[PDB]
Amino acid sequence: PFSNSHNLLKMKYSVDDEYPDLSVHNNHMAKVLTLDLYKKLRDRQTSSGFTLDDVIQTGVDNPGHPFIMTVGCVAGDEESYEVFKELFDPVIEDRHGGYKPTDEHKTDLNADNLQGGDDLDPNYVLSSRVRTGRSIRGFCLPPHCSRGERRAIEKLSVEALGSLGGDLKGKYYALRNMTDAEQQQLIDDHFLFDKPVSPLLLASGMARDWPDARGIWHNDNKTFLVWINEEDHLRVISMQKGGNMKEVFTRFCTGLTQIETLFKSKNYEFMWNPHLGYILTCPSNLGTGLRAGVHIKLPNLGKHEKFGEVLKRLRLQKRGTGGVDTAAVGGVFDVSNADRLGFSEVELVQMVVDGVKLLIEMEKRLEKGQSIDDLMPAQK
Amino acid sequence: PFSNSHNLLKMKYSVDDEYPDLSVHNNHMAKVLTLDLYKKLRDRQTSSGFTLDDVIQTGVDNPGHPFIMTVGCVAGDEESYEVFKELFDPVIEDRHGGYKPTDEHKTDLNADNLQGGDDLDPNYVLSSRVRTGRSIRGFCLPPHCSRGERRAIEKLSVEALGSLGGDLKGKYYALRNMTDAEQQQLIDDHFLFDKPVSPLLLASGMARDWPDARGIWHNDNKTFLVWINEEDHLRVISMQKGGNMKEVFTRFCTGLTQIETLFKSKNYEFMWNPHLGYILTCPSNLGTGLRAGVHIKLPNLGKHEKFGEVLKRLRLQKRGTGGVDTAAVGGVFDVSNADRLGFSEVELVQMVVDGVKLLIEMEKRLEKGQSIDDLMPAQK
Repeated sequence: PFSNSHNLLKMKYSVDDEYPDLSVHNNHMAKVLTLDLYKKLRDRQTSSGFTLDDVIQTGVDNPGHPFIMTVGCVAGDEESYEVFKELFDPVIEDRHGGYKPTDEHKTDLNADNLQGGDDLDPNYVLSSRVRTGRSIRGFCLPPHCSRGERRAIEKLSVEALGSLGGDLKGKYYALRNMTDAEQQQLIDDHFLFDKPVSPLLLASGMARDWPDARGIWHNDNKTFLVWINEEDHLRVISMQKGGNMKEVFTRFCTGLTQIETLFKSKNYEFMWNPHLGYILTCPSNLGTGLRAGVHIKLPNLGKHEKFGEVLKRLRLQKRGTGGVDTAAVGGVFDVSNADRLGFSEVELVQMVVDGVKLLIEMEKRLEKGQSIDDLMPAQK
Repeated sequence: PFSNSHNLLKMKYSVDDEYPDLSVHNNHMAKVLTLDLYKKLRDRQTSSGFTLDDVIQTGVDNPGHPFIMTVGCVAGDEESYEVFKELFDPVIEDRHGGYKPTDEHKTDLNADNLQGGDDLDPNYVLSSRVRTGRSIRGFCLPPHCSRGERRAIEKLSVEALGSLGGDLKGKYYALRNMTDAEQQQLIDDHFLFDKPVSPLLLASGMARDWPDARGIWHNDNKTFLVWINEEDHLRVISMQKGGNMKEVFTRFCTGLTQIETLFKSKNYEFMWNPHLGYILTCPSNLGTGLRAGVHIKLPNLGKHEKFGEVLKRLRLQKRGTGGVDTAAVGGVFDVSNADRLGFSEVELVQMVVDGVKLLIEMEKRLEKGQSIDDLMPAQK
């Protein structure tokens, strides 16, 4: 990243002179990078000038921990995954549960294929959401994109979003000219994003020129949200209070379809291929880039010795909730699908719907002091 | 290859597509950059690939505060100051009090030319120090330097330093394998440096690969210190408890002279020219790159209405450092010269010696309830 991407004097130094010191590192890149791989790939560049050193810098700078391995590398453009496939393919295989170079990724954004999920118990599920990321083909990704590229992405995106109507009619809020009131309102809405503070992001060069060409779009109904030029070109989020995951996913799918159609009318499309699905900056987000989740009240499961194992069997994961600061919130979890690549969007939301229903059944048993042993699911 | 393909991508965008949005910025770079200048210069690159976008990136990312001015640009190699002179010359002129493109900077590292300064009252001066930075010619500067360059600098520096003897015999401590006890003791001495946290530095890319090829060298007396590969290739520091600034500067001068001679024996030299003096990453540090200062107890003068004006007249600056349990926050200041370029090293240390002597005289008056108006210095 930064100027060093194109420090021409690297050519006079050897593989041994330039190879990073990854001796205290615990990230996927560092697990894969070898002296021979560095030798083979250090003289290659994508058409936009992205290099191996650019790919790996964040994992050089951020050793990571063993508790939850970080990827340690980024793509700078679409070509990155091809030009540096000898590094990315094993990283992807390790990060995505054995996903091999020969495997196929199926996309499925036909919400009609989702079964049920219109009725997650709202006594437990406070809110439902489905998010993903997209990249616009022909532009570099945020670690590498120029101010010019970023501005072009914002202009195309704003124009497409300004063409949505009906339930998806909305408004754009550029970060650069945001008023205080507007900022506080987006904060109230849980729609604002800030300059990144993660050293994993910052080390990749993605936060350059902040806040130039960054913005927030949302529909008037505040159920469809788009972030422009943050971690990826687009982040798209559908949400609703309550338990109707089916309606949230239906909106998600028709909004992405409508947006894509509008881009296509201007000769733009998303980065996608049948191996990696949708292309994004971080290898962890490939395939679907989809996180479908619920904010759910599970105070008894939360304390249960088997909760982590149940989530794993269901291919789900948890985090706490977070929007703005205030005070502790007892037994409420953000539960979402764990997988991203090698499962379609429909399959992922199906796993959340089916899994959350079982979690609620278990929570109800625990409320009564009943065992949940018989409800332990088989591994999915 | 090793080409600067991304700059060619940017040249396919228009000048105004790529021109940074500096409408809220308070830094020297932003005061000078114009669309026309950007047009003329944006197609250039140094022999290491460094571009105008590379020079200005930190100043785009850090608009600064409307009060204190930041420089907002960096050099990436020696050539940067010439290849982008149309940007750096006006920045330098504004930052350094009218220093013109035609002016000459004189170096003077003959400690015998300092008059007095051997006994600043140690009842007041707790410690005295003289610091500078140096770059080694033939290597890129920290924003840009590759791992290989950085390692080469480390190696050549350690070799030179290992040849110092007598009062300057010392030892090198690389950050990557500093034992905890070692680092606690370097903490104990105020000798350690950490990964930078300044957004001005981080936005320039200088913190890449931390802590690879960074380290500290110091003699056994804990009076001569060299930091390697931090903000500049070398930062050289001479320090003593007490007020014998003359001793401190004498050691500083012969240390620099001895290190330079040893580098020359291996056909390396410091980056220098007769207009900018010693070349360093930040334009604020050119000429001498020198900061001579004392940690001094001035409880009375600290709280006087005129303190600020006295320091200004003396061309000094303060910062509020703290003492052990006896001094602590307690009227203790770090007082140093404000000038860097167009003044020699001897001339700067002389201003510190003479100005601290007068400050102590004023404090002694104030301790007795006496007036200090007749001690007000004329403007230097």
